Parts: sequence; structure tokens; C-alpha cells
Amino acid sequence: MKNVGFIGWRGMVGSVLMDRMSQENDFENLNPVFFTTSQALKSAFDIEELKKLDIIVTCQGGDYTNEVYPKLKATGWDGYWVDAASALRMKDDAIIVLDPVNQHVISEGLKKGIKTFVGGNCTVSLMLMAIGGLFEKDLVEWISVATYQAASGAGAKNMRELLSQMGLLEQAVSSELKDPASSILDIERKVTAKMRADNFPTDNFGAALGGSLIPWIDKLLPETGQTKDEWKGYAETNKILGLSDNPIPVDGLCVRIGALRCHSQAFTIKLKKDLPLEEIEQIIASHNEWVKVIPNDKEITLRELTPAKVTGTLSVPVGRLRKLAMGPEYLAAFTVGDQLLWGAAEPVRRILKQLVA
Amino acid sequence: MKNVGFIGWRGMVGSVLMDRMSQENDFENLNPVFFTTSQALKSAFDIEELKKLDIIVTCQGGDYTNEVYPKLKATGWDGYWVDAASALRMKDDAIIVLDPVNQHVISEGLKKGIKTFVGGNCTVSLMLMAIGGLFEKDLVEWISVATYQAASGAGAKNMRELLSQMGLLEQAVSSELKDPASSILDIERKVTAKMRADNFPTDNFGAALGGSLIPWIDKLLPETGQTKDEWKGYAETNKILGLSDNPIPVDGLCVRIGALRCHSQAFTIKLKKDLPLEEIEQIIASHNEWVKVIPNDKEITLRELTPAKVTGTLSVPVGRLRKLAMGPEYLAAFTVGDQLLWGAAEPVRRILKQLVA
Repeated sequence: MKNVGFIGWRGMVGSVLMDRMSQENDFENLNPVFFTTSQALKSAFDIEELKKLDIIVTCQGGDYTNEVYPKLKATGWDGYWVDAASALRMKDDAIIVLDPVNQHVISEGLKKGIKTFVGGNCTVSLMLMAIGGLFEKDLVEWISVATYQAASGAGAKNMRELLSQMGLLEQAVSSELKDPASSILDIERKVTAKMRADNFPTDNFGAALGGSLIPWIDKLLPETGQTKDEWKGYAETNKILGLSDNPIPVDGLCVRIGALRCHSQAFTIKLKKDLPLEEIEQIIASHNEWVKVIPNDKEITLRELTPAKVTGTLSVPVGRLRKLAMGPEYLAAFTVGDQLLWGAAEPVRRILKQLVA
Repeated sequence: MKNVGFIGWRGMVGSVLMDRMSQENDFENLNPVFFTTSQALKSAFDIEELKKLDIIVTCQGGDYTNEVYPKLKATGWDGYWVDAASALRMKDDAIIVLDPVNQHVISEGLKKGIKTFVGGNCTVSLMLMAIGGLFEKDLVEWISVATYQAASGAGAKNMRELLSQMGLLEQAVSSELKDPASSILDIERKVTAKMRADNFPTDNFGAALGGSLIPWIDKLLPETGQTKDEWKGYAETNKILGLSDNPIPVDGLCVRIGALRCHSQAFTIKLKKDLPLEEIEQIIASHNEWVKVIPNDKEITLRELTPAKVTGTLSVPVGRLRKLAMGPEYLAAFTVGDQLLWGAAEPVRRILKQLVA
């Protein structure tokens, strides 16, 4: 059995990984060694204790990886580094994992001698898990995206802030909501007044999220005009698919909405050729066992294609599939997927399973 | 002075109209006659009293219009019908108003003898107020839209449901949020559990909105696969611009999010010709006095381009302006606008002002 080290297993992403691993009994397949950054278990900074392991799985973050990874590689360590952080995604000796989509790229990398496997961007990996069949069959020319991102991608304190903001908004008009006769405009004026107040908690977001939205995620990239999160659409979709020689354009706007764990995305996909709707539905459905084609009907979309339904599950529903008014080569698609699972911990758990097998 | 009748002035849209008219002292320029549907002030069903007026302004709704309008027209009535409802929009003797955008179309209709003026679709009106300059200079080939719609477009009870939903979500984890050391995963499990519960109020939406989203607005139109709200993009943008002979494709997905009265929209605009970014910003900015070009910077986007900022104001900010990866002919734009104002009561108030002058 492989001796595997775990760092950042107590954080949010790390906790989801521990729970998923426990659920699938992944621990009876390896020898787990747990690390801690605390001085109050082995030290996550002890390069010699980390050198003894076959595989290192980290959910600690970029600031840790950027400190520890180069120091450990400097000792001659030929083991595997599995990372949930973004820090190493864009290095040449690193492959971005999402096995139901890029199993061939990972298999070629294990053969080539790649020792660093990093999980992908949440929105990009959730997009590929949904619309993956179109990429396999080379039907994608370009994709325009508009995201509906949850607070979890920004962190734990961010989820708490959103909930606190939601509560303070209702509390502001609690008495008025009780009587069915009260003025709706008055209620609105009071909720907007509370949203705008000095004591309204906006420290983690820098703006109100509950009852609103924030059309900006991460630092600006002056060269393209994109934000770091928006840039990961072009950069990562092509790195995951091994298409760095023939880059398919994926660009759009990344917006933060008041949801807890699920990222939703609206797509305008330009197909290379004109195909029937019934065929496109079967091509999407056949790619993997997690994707779910939701028929363009009201009651079923309301019940299936929402964060309410998908939260805490591995299911990746895709729906609102129809041809757009620009041409029969323009497809409309809307998807919903859990950020902490396929967008964070699940591709990490799955590459580990392959490595310890 | 013109004798003007007001129907549905106590509803939500009608109340915003009364407030705006009062704020602009519009009552000093006309003779107001108020109608009611109540049997507990003139009757909104008394065709003879309605026949005496020069103009009828209604925010009552489609079920009123469809009953009263044909009856009153059958008596030989020469006056004007100004409607906030959707009922008459697609009729040949009716023009869809939004004067900062279609003043020429309205003037030509007054000189042609058109007697019915109907306010337009909220999302379409808010889009045209934002990027009107691009339609003026005939730079738009097609537009793909992804909307972030407020609860107000669905009505008063819907806004109340959203607020009640937000409240029950925080209340479910009230003491856990006060404790800075509590588990985030435990918190989300409880919030998701309450969102999923039987007693959680989802009556008006048919699904949870607070902490979630609903990617379906209005009835299915089996013909194109679009929803009735999505269809209004193609149909209404062209009727407002008088381009029913040469239709510019506007299509996309209409999604309901947890916002009160501001609709936000993400666009992928395909320009006919390749123009510089610094020039595209000036063209959008110079179209009308309400649009506001927000520079592509973080602190300013957070402060300006949000429902929190624009709610209850006539300001229509447009931002996140950049060239997309598909080519320099592809522009990205994000806009926010108050649904009750430019998307409902404001175009109605404005055509009335022109009619009574």
C-alpha cells in the first residue's frame, strides 16, 4: 500500500474530501498520514516527514503549495503531488484532472512521467461535466458563458456573510411581511435601506450579495480586460482537453449570486455543424453517468435544474436545450452543479483512487 | 387640458406611476379621473364614463384590457389607450413605447393616427436603455442574453415570498452563525434541509428562490422552444426599433434570481464591424442621459454595477465592457436596471407627458 499524506483536510474543501473518501471507503486502500500547520499529528512544514510519502494530497491553499512544493522537489522526491489549489495548474510538469472528461490525457501523463496532478477551476470543470459530449465529438467552435456563482467558491466566511445578509434583509420588514395588507413598496424601501446601511455586513464581499449580485470575481487582467476567474475559461478548458495546439474559445462573464454551494451557467454554444436536437441530447447524455439531460418542460425544470435540487449531490443536470434565433448551429444550454464536489473535492478524490490502485 | 383616466393606480406598477407623476408634478398638466374595480370614484367597467376621456392610462392588467378595450373601441371612441400590460403589444394598431430609444417611431405613429401606446417588456427595455447607441449606429448583428431577473417582474406576492424565504434560511442556522467556531458544512446542511422542507413557502414561485434560482420565466412556446419571456427578446426589440422588415436576432435564457426590483443582464454582442474599445464606450454613453458607462475596474464595479446601487433610481449602468476571445467583433457587456421604472412605469409616464403637452 501507498503511504499518502493529507494537508488541509480540516478546511472546507478538505472536509468535503474527507467525507467523500469516508463514504466511498477510500481509506482501506491506502495508508493515511495526517499533517497539521498547528503547533498545538505531523508538521505540514517538516520536509523530511513529507519526503517519506508516496503521494501528497493538499487542500491547504496556494500560499502553502508555493512554499512547500519547491522545497520538497529540491530534495529529489519522485512522489506524486495532488493539489486542490490553483497555484500549479499552469506549470508544464502539471496536469489538470477531471477523469470522466480527460482520462486519456491523465493516462498519457502517468506514462510520460508527470508527478503533479491539480484539480481544475470549478466553473470550467462543471461546464465540461455537463457539456462534455460536444467536446469529445469535436462539435464545439466556441462557447459564450454567463455564470451564476455561489458563495462557496469565495470561501467559508463568505457563505456565512451571505446568510447573515439574507436574515437582516427579512428582519428589517418582519412585522410587515406578517400582515397580507401591508404596502409592498414600503417593504422594499426598508429592505433596500438596510442593504445600503453602514452596519450591513459586506466585509467579505465588498458589496451586498443577499438580495443583489456582484458581477466581478477575482483580480483584473489588464491585457484582455478579463478577471482571473474569466480567464480560466480559455486557459483551463483547453489544458484539460489537451487542446493547447488547437484552442477552442470559451469566454464570458463571471457573476456571484446568493446561492450557497451550486454554480449555475448559461451557455451560447456555437456548433461547427448543423445537427438535430434529438441527437444533441443523446450526445450530451452519453458522455458520463453524472450528467442529466432535463427536458424543456416547466414542472421538470423547476424541480430538477436548480441549486435547491443539486446541492450536496454529484448529479450535473443540463437543460433548456434548444436552437437559438441566430442559426441552427447555435445551441442554448443551462447547467447546475455542486461547487464543492465536481468543482473541488471530487476530481481530487478520483485521481487519488487511480494512484493508490 | 386633456381629460385622462387612470386604472390600476393602486397596484404595484400603478403605484410607482403615481409616485413618479407626483414627483414630476405631471398632474398640473392634465385633468385626472380615477377609476376603480371595487363596488365598496368612477367604475372601471362603465364604458360610458370611459368614453368621455381623451386618454386612458391602465396598469390594471391583461384580463381587464382584453375585456374593456374592444368594447370601448366598438363605441367609436377617438381617444388614446396607454397600457402597462402586455396584452396589446403585438397588435398592428399599437406601438411599443420607450422614447429615449424610439422617439422617431412614436412621432411617426402620432402622425399616422395610432391610438394605442403600450409599454414594453422589462428586460428588452432595460437592454435598449443600456446599449441603445449600438442599435442607433446599426452596429448590432445579434445578441445572446443571460438574464438575472428580480422577483418584482412576477409581482408583489412574489417579492414577499422571496423575503420570507431568505428569513427562514438564516433563522434555520441563527445560533450557529453567531458562533465564529461552528462548522460551515453543518450550517449549509441545515439551510439546504429547510429549503427542501414541506413548510418552506414556494407557492408563488413553484420552487425555492432565496438561496437558489429558477431558469424558467412564463409558459413554454413549443414552436421555438423558448419561454414567453425569452420570445419577447426577438419580437419586442424589433418592434421598438421599427426593424420588423430586417430583424436583428436577440435570444437567450431568462433566469429568476433572489433580487427585489432590479433586472441585471449579461450580453454577448456581435458587432457588424470591428471598432476600438475606447470608441464603443463613448457611443453607448452618448445615446441618453440615464445610461452610465462603468470603467472595467473592481472597486467601481462593486460600488456601481449592482441591484443594491440602482434600486429605485432611473440610472442604467452598463459595464464589464471588453472584447471577447471569439474575435474583436465580439463585445461583452453587463447591465443593471430598475424593473419598476424603465421596465414598467417610466415609459408609460413619458408617453402620457407627450400626449398632454
